[PDB]
Amino acid sequence: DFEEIPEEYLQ
Amino acid sequence: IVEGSDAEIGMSPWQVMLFRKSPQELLCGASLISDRWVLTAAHCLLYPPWDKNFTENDLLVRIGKHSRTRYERNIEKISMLEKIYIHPRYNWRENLDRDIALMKLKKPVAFSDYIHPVCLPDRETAASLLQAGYKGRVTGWGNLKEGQPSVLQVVNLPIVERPVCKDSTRIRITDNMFCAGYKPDEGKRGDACEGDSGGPFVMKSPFNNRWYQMGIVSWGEGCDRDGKYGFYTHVFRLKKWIQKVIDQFG
Amino acid sequence: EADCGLRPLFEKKSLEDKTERELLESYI
Ligand SMILES: N=C(N)c1cccc(C[C@H](NS(=O)(=O)c2cccc(-c3ccc(Cl)cc3Cl)c2)C(=O)N2CCC(CCN)CC2)c1
Ligand SMILES: *[C@@H]1O[C@H](CO)[C@@H](O)[C@H](O)[C@H]1NC(C)=O
Ligand code: NA
Ligand code: NA
Repeated sequence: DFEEIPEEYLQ
Repeated sequence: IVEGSDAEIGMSPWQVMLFRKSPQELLCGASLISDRWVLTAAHCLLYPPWDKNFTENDLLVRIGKHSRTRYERNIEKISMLEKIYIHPRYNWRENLDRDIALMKLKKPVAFSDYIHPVCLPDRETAASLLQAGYKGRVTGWGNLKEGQPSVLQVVNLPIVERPVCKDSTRIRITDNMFCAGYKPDEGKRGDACEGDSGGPFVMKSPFNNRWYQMGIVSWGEGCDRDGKYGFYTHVFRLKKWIQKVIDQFG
Repeated sequence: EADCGLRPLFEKKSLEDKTERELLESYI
């Protein structure tokens, strides 16, 4: 339901 | 938040969202108390009866947000956690006594129109403001009823006399808690709810016009039930632990 | 933490939010 946060924040 | 309303832009620039990485979901509210420290409820991070035990790498904090679900490009900032500190006498076994925790960010967050820290109360400010009848303000992206809001919700609620708090529940109430809400007769209503935990109960000093965080959303029996009241961690009573954590690990 | 509790879009510009007066009025 949440828009994907930038990939840099997952790495 | 139940029976609250849409927050205004920048109305609560210390509001923090605790965000679970996988799966991506809202965990809890929280607050920004400096450029590196975030305050929340201990139970948001540690609750053994439901097998909840989050480590730093499990979570992100999202600061400057207004929309619950949208990635607010150029507005919100997302920070990683360097270290979690839970009150050593946090009592998850019985009544959530000392429901408090600190989170140190890996790097300082930049302040802005939408991101700014709340003050923590001194003794005099607590003594002056924490009185039955005095209203504080609660904010969060939690449930709208006992279903999820598009944007940050806000509600103002009166502090309740300690004996009324005690008499409303079977839970043993400590000096490290206070409760807030309207009485059934009073007409108006409103309460925090699931998902709002860890968020701030704030008051605006009429002495220096600053916002102070007096409480952390801790627990309630249902949400907005007549004759029930939301319970909040008493931040001033735990300030010595907060200072100690920040002094030692700053 | 010395500029705490003063909101950029409100206190800093001396603009009030829609319901803060409700708080002040409770502070008797
Ligand atoms: N209304 C508010 N102001 C209110 C404020 C914050 C949250 C919520 C929703 C929920 N309410 S609940 O009625 O559904 C519920 C359910 C199961 C146990 C308890 C409970 C836990 C500890 C204690 Cl001392 C007392 C109680 Cl009654 C409560 C609740 O209080 N929590 C806290 C513990 C958390 C556990 C960590 N994930 C789950 C969500 C509501
Ligand atoms: C919670 O987390 C730490 C690390 O995961 C762990 O080693 C501790 O025993 C865990 N469980 C608790 C506090 O119940
Ligand atoms: Na009781
Ligand atoms: Na109630």
